[PDB]
Parts: sequence; C-alpha cells; structure tokens
Amino acid sequence: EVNQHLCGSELVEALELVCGERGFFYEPK
Amino acid sequence: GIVEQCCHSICSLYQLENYCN
Repeated sequence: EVNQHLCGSELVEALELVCGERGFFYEPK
Repeated sequence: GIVEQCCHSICSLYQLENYCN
C-alpha cells in the first residue's frame, strides 16, 4: 500500500511538502 | 530520525511532520 523506503531524494520531496515555506533539517551530506 | 525510519523502513509523512521547523 504505497509503502517503500524513501531514501536518496524522494524523502526531501516529501519533507518540503509537509513543512511548507519554512524549511526542514535534512541534508546529511 | 529520518534516515532510520525512512531509509531503514518506510516513511508515511506524520514522521516528517516533526522535522518541519
């Protein structure tokens, strides 16, 4: 049911959609 | 955590709802 590990970038695409124009901490590079 | 719940397993969205500053 739409359940898969979001690693690489898909996560950031879903991380900036739940926060908004504020920004989130997620750039382990 | 984000890579321990999204990369180690599946992440829905409520998990990333706490990482929003």
